[PDB]
Amino acid sequence: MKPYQRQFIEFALSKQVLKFGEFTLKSGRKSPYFFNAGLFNTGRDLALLGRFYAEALVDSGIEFDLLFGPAYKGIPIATTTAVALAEHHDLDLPYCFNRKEAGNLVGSALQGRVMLVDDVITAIRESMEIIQANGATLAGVLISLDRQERGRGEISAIQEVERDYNCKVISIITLKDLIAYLEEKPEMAEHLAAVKAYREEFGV
Amino acid sequence: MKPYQRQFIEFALSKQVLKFGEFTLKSGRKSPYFFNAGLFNTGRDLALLGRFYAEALVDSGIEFDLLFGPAYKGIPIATTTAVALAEHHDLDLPYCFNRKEAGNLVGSALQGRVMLVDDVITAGTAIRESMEIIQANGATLAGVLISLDRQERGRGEISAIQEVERDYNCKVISIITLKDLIAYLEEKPEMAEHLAAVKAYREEFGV
Repeated sequence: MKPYQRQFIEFALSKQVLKFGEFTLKSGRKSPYFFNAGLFNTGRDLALLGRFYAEALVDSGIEFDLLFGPAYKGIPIATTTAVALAEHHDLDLPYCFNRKEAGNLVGSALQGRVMLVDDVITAIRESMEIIQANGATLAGVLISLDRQERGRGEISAIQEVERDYNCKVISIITLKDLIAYLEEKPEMAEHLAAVKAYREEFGV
Repeated sequence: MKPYQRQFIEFALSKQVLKFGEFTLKSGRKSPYFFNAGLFNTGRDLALLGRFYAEALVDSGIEFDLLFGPAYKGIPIATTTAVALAEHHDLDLPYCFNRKEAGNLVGSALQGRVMLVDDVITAGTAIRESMEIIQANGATLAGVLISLDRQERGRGEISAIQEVERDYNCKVISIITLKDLIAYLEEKPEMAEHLAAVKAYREEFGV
């Protein structure tokens, strides 16, 4: 994997954003790992989070004119990603985010090719409606982890977003990266087996 | 003024946040200048803005445990200020913000001495909302930090910042004040007409 992907995994583990064990997802599915970015809740966590998103954006090669953060979780993420692009990649991007009621936008004018940044896709439909109503284009959606598993139907929730809004979704890391990481850790052999078994049953 | 205050004024001028001209405020007053912090609307703007807030906070000497940003405009301000404190001041601070309606909170637990950060303020429903949340959670308000204190009368005899302070016995600090804008305009011949207009406005409305 790329260095920023390895570092993001280690960062998430250290803050217990990423945890391996026996969990139940929103759906009710039994899952061998959990990812919850809410525990990125200090200035240092925010600083690093923005650098990871910024590195994933530059790595993707996608062209975009504006960074959009969905209310509410997307607002700090877009802010720190925009800072990191300016400080560490010499890229000065307009940013924008929505209010859930009234206009309904904060930041730069919503125009051009829009990169949406958010924590996960299991807020997004609401922000997509705003981007379309303003006549802007979707350059992409960047989230932290692509779990690469079926949603309620046969395709993943990410694939459903891609289909419904004709946009590419990219991620900082994927389930494949988690598995590659766990292969290097002998003490995590038990978790690796459980993750591979989960992928066999629910993976796409 | 301190160097970071002069640099903040230069920054606001460069991004058209600070404009000298003819304007009408929300109160109908006719002002010789306007300050619209919403025009700090790019990543580089956000990066620098956080660094100026962080410098004003450290320079204040006020001790605090958590940064709170009121929804919505305070959320990016608290975020970039927290980033700047961690990256440029070796200070790793919890942050928190509210959701406007179902208080409903995002981030670290709301407790300890809270520094509220926003772009501007005024005694009213918005600020009273943030303060009730802070007190409801059993936290202490260490202060409020804003970008510019216009130092002009509200509808009473005190300024909007004094209203917030005197009505709620809290400390408000600012990156710059009207006094600093006047000091910046001095001995710049190309701004002489604006200096006189600002000074005239202050004589009429300044507190």
